[PDB]
Amino acid sequence: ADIQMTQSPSSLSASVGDRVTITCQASQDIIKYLNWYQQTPGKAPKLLIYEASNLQAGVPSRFSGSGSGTDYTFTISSLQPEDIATYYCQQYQSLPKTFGQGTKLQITR
Repeated sequence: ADIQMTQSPSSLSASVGDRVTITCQASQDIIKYLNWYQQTPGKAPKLLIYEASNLQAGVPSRFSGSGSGTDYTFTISSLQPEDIATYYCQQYQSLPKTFGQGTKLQITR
């Protein structure tokens, strides 16, 4: 009965400065209630985007988010060496809060 979040891609390899696009689709309409997290291994998850498209204090302006209803997109406009992590989307329209399989973001070669 839970909502399921299919996140794409699972892994990607890009170079510094590139555009990187991550999508999350919800199993049902979740309106605007989606969050985007990053996770450097060993540390705490940092919340970058709240309500699909709203940016948070302390995160670079190169992070952005868009989407509505059941399809949403996370975008890093110009990737930086510190952007290397794994990214998750979180639905919170209906409890329990469910999340996407995640995307492991990797440098080329």
